[PDB]
Amino acid sequence: EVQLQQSGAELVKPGASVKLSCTASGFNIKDTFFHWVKQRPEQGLEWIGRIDPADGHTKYDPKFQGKATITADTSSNTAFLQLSSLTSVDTAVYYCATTITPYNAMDYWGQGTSVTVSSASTTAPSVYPLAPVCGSSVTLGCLVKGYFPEPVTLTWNSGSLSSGVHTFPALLQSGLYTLSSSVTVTSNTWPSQTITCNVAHPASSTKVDKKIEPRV
Amino acid sequence: DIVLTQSPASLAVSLGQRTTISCRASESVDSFDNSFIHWYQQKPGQPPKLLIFLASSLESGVPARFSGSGSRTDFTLTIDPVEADDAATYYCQQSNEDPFTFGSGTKLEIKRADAAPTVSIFPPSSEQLTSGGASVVCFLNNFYPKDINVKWKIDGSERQNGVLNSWTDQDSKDSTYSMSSTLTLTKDEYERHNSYTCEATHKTSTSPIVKSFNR
Repeated sequence: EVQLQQSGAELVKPGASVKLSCTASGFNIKDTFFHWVKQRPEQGLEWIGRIDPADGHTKYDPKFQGKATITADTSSNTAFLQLSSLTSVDTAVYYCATTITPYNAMDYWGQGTSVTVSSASTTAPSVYPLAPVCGSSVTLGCLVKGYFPEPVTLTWNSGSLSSGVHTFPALLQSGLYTLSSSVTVTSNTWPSQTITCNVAHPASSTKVDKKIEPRV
Repeated sequence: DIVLTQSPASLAVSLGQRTTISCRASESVDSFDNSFIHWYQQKPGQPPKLLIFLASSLESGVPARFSGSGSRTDFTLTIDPVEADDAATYYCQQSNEDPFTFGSGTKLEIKRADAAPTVSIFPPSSEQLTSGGASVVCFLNNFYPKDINVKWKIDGSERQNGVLNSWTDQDSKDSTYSMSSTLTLTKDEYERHNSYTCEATHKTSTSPIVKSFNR
């Protein structure tokens, strides 16, 4: 097994450019072909192009000629995608991937980088703990209200509480994104054990923790 | 460009059944030796996962419930037996010709027995009220099928303005759905009313499930 680690989410003004990275561990990037793949929200997959890091050779879908520039750096074992003169249609998740060690399948994929093209500024979320109204199981919540752009990452107790969790996809409301999450535990678990919602929002460089506390 | 047409666009299959998905190419994707067709599974928020390469080879680490077949223009992905973890979108992709292209995907849903939602209501947090806001949240959790109706009543009047409804993707373990309904008011508007009700109407009963609180 190997790992492809992509750079973090980015908010880009229309007309500006951005450069994404894809750092490989466990193998030499010269021994494969790298690909970049675009996925617009709720849409399918679009192959942008590929590079052979052993010699830099590239091949693009003509649709992306001029828009996309793929490079690689063997010194840092990293592949790159530069997107130029961005417009709203460039808002997407971008993936890097490698070919089975260019005509075979893509067997390893990065985690994706969210790129949002917008004139709107970053807005950090307001994170609210949701305790039950003032049985054998109890359901707690976390409301992540009014942020821009996507994504956020939400965990419970820093990820150690993962069973019984429902994290609801973010949606636009009132010009910003709102997301929520519930966790259900046994009534002997809470409030006896502390349960905390942890929310990170890369664009605003914020990281907040909200402990769920019984109402009074 | 090679156009890959997948069928069906969506399907529901029960646990333990076999199913097949079709991928048809606009021109041949073959050499003398291989068909350059690959299949991927994708769940929302995750990258695609390779299942089958070169039409019929099972990717290392993938369960031997996935198999692929076909040549020339007509390709098939088989899942046998289907498990709950298979709820996902499936894509085919060709690499015989540049540009590489993908099909538009097949969304696989798991069919299971109907389940009523577990409903929980949450008044605005004290912190949100300090900020001058007020959202009322209702979770409708672990129900089936996905179709469900949520209504908000404030002091006996139904309200849809300001309601935000978000469904989870189908659960990879129990194949249920969950949904979050948030009624967002201003705080000055919230504390002028006292009765707040989330009502869940689902095919598992003609009478709605009602959760309420008094401010």
